[PDB]
Amino acid sequence: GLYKRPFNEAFEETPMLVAVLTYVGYGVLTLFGYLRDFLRYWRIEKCHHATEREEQKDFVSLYQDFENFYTRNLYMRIRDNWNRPICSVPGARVDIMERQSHDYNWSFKYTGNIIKGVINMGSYNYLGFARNTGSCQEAAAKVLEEYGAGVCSTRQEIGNLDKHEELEELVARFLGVEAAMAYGMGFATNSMNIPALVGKGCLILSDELNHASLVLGARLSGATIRIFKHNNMQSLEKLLKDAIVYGQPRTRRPWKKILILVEGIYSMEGSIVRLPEVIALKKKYKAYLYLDEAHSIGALGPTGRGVVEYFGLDPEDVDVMMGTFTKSFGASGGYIGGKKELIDYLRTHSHSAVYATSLSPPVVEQIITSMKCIMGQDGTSLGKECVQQLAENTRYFRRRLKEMGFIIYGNEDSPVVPLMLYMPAKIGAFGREMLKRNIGVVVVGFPATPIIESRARFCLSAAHTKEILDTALKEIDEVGDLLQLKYSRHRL
Amino acid sequence: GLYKRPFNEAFEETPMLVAVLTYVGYGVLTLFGYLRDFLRYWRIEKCHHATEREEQKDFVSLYQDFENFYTRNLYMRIRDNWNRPICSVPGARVDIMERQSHDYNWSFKYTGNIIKGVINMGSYNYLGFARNTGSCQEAAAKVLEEYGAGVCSTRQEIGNLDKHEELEELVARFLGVEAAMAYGMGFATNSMNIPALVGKGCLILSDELNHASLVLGARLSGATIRIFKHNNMQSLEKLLKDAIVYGQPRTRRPWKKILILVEGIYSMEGSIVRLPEVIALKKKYKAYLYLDEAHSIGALGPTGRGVVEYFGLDPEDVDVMMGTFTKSFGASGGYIGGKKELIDYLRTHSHSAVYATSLSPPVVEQIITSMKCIMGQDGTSLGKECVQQLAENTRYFRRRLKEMGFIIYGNEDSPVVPLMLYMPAKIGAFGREMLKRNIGVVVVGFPATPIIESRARFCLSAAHTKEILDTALKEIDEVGDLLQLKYSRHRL
Amino acid sequence: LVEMVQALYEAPAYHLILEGILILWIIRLLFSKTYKLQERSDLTVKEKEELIEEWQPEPLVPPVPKDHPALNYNIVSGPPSHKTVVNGKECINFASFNFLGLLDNPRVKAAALASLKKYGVGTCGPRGFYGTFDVHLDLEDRLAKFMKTEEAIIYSYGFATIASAIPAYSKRGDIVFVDRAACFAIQKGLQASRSDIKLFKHNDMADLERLLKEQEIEDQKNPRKARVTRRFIVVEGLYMNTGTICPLPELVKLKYKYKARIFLEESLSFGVLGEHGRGVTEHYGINIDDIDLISANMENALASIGGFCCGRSFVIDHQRLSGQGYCFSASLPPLLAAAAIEALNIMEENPGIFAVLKEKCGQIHKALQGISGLKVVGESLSPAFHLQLEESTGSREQDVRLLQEIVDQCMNRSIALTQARYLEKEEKCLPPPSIRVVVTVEQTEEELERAASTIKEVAQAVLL
Repeated sequence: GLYKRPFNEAFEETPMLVAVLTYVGYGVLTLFGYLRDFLRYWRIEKCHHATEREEQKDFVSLYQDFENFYTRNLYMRIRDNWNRPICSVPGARVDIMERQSHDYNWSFKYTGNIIKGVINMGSYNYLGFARNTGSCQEAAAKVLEEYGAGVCSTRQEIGNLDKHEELEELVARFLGVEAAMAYGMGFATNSMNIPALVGKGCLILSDELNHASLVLGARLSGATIRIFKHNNMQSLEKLLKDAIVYGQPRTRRPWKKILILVEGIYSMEGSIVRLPEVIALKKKYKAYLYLDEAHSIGALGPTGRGVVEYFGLDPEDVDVMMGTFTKSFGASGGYIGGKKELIDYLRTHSHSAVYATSLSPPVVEQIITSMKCIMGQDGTSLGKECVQQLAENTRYFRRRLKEMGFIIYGNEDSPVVPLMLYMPAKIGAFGREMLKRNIGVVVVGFPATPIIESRARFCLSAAHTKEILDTALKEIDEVGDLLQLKYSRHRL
Repeated sequence: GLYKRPFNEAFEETPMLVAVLTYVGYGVLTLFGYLRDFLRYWRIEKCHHATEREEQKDFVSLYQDFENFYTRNLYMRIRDNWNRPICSVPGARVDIMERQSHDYNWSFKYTGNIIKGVINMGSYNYLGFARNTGSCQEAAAKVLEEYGAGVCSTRQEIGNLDKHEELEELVARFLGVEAAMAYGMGFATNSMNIPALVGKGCLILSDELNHASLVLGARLSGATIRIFKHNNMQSLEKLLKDAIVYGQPRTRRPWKKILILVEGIYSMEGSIVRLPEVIALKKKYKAYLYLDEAHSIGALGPTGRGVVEYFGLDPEDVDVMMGTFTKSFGASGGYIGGKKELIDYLRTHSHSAVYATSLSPPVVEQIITSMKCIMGQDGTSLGKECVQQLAENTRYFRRRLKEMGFIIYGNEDSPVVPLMLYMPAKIGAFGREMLKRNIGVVVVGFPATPIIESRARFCLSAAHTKEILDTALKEIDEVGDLLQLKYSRHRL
Repeated sequence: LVEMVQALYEAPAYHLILEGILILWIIRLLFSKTYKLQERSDLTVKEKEELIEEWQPEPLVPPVPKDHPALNYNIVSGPPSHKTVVNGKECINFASFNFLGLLDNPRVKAAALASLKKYGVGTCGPRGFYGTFDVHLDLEDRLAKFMKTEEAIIYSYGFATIASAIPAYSKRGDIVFVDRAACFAIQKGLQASRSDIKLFKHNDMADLERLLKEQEIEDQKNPRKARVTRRFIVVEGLYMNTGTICPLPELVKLKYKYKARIFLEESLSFGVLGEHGRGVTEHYGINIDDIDLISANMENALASIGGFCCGRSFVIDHQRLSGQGYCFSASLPPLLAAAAIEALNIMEENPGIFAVLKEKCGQIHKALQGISGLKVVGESLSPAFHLQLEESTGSREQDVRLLQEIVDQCMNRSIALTQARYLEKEEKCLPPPSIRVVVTVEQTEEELERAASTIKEVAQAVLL
């Protein structure tokens, strides 16, 4: 595998003192959670939770209490960060309805005040197509008027529609593959198409940081699942060699198939997959590749064709190309692209093709309009402008954050910036301080991430301008000084 | 496997006290051997051995001394039993040149007188074809006068003759197989035709008591060799099952082939192979069979057709049939019989076919004449009386020996009769006392056999009259009284 | 630290032994390299039977093409001799290894007939069990006297001679420096023993010196192992595949310089080289005692089945108890031994026949030189030499077919020739296809000139 352009990524290790203090904080939280559970058990303190009805007291308890431990003690203390209701279009500036709690986050009451002009770093738009007014909205309005919102049947039955065929051919031209199919949910795409490809007796080599949809799809199929380390091509080689030479585990018969599930951009880590190495290993060991391009289909690439354009590889090398329209194009949906035989087999044997409702007509219209805008069928210079602006914003933001003294993960091209906080209290502190200064961010804690590594993620966009980035950087600098988040050894 | 006739064999276990006394004797011999080695080490006693030349004292010593331990300390003491020169045709009566030693068997010198009329129980002439005056000798002399003695080229080159083709046709008719091939050595048959059939990646299931030629042939080829217990059908079945199921050891792949090496009559033990069981398992598990018929090709069967005639089986069942003319037909040689494709492949791809000289011309004429005599093509009733006479001699000798109180191994229909002595000193004692009474026998000691089992083998013949058998039995009984060799609990 | 020692000495014994066993437990855990899962799975009986029924074995013999040349055997309608009859056509024998022409000597036939009347055809047993005749001892003594050595041992088959002599002395872990172009018998002998085989270039003492020096360096690495490792040099006096003699004096000097014994194969040179026909040692004048073991067979020059090995008693007496082809096989028939003894007597009587063979080999080697499409491979002193293709095609099959076409054309012209045969898959260094030419004291000068002219014209016609 050869890299035409340099491939740079930095994952700085945690300072040891910060690790020790992290463990001190988690131990304190655990002890006080145990004490609170003891008090709640003997009814010494009133419990603010619902209970099973009287006529069902004899039934076995529906839940196990110990499973909800981290929900009651850690999550509930900082619940106010998440599930923030917005009441406007999720553009560069979003309006958040203010809510306040007087019983420590157990219940929320909506204050009449409405925060306005909040810089939006949590929304997933990458080319800024989530606009209230535009050509896409007008086309979607026309299609909604003449068609109606939502179709009431399945694709195999009468529910199939001409707009869906138009969208499928447009996607096939966009990717560069022979054919493609469209689904009404990316989660549904993975969970409902992975079981069709592989069955009992096949192997699935899954990455260590894969999305929940891919894991669920692999689990629904009967294939054996082996997990390799994140972007360690040595580990991928080792598992591939062992699988080929050893055969099936109990009776050493040969595997029927080998399928490798990888992603374009990993959202939380921020890293980009080493595609050339994976393709080389696939060709050498005769495996199949399933590439998930939910994040990179619009963000990456000089023209925005995905990771395959970014690295320069041929799109016909990857066996299956999954993708999602939610992130970049601004409409919910999903798709799978590949050769015509694969697409015919999917149209024949696919769970969502047979049992689930197809896409809504206004959504497919807006996707068609956005994709034509990106390709350049409108004739406007737009589409290329969005990609250039997104790349410039990514480079500028990452450079400024790294030179300030913070710790940043991932590749330098990815528009996802996972700042590191490393401590449980600093999660809630950073979330509240950012919201107080009119910036919205997304923080992640322990049950999700490894214990030492807790992060706050910024999703850049082409809607953000230089003034907005300057303001956000100034506020981030002030708060990072306030909470002492500058753990970086090299720069500070 | 169905036995159309009763299958009787008795391998009585050794008396306990006899085993204890055997170990006492071997311990004494070992200790005195160590003492002798120490005495010779310091040159206190002059050694009667050859030493390396003075120019080569710097060279690393050619032999390791410990390997020759049992040669110097045990074999030399009773060396006079073996390597007994003879000066007559090895008929029922053979003439042995007499030798004496005054250096305790380190060096031998020949006295003038020769012992005459020694009853011969060591030679292999089962059907009594070793006669210097007979029709076969006339034919051999006639061919020797014309063709000359010896051919000076390989079969593939000008060394091929018409006599060899005639012999091959005769052998093919005799056995009943489609085709056969003839080689100039019985040892060479195995050693140079087993590697051709089976190569690396195959399995060779070998019996526990195979000849050295079969073991060497298996070792020369790269096949994996497993050993099953002697005529233990359970062990053979277990190894076949495990080999088919678990595959190759390092990489669990199916075996290319499975070959089973067995013999007709085992010489030293005296047992006859359980052919119907072996054939049934071979058919059941789709293996191949190699049957060594050196001892059973002339001795066994109503017409001396082999062991397959004795058991009534079909010759087409056994894949490869090796045989030797040395034992029964009275001329040195070997052969392999089977289907035509086997014989063509062996004629093309056999080591002795390409690199070694073919048979002598007088020897093939002697084989042809003897085999025609056994067939009945001569028309004389001679050659059919020989089989009846050998059967009667075997029955009489085995029954009379068993009713004296001796221990005898093997089947009731096997001409080779092992008589057990069980002690090291009794080996030399039996040999010397038998020669003193004008009977020649073959005594076998420890390193050849198990430690407790030291024996003396009698090879009966159709040349033995009843008077010779009675004289031998009377002398054997007297020596058994002298040495106390009757260790049978059932009879005495 | 002294106070700690005093307190420990004041401690009871059970406490200290418990702490010791705890330390042993700690060591065991720290050295528990293997990691276990406690996962055990056993196959179901139905699956085992399915595997049993599924497996299908390969056929015993692979399907053979009908175009293989070796499948067609030449049928000789009579004794193989001068003026033989091959394939029903009368021909002059230029293909059988009968140098001295003792196959048809009436004295040999008379001796064989007398011994046949005295003893019979078969010996009926190994040398240990009543298979030793007085003729065998007489022949062994005759060989020992003829070769000027202390002792000799006779085998009943030529291949087995060396294929069983080599493994007896060489064991696992030793070093053998064997020539590259050595016959198949030596190759199988070296495969039977498990020692490490080092191959050097054909008649290159530079490569032998280089390999010996490398082994000397490896010995300097580890003296203890080098104390118990033996080194042998296996060479052939007159090579079968190439037809070239070997340089003994350099080999002997390298032996005495690097402490490695020499095993000599003298199948072709036993009765053709030297003033009295004692082999390559007499031809070079090297002392007989320098070479440890000298092997040969009685089939080429002596015209009888068998083989032998000769040397000092120190090396020979081991083969009687360690040689497989000797311990576990029947002895040589008496008539063949008597024929060998009579042939030895004839050889010892008049030693000018070696000179006659030398001059005839010289004549034929000189005459053959000049073929456009064939090159002579060998030496002027060799009785058997090769004719190889000067310009080799891409594939071996076409080379073999051209050589066979030439051989058939020569056979129709009253000259009987054979082509050298090999196992293609097995041979280590596989020689190029060649036509084998053998010279005999029976063939006169005029027949040699006529044979040269015939092969010359046939080669010119076929190659053009």
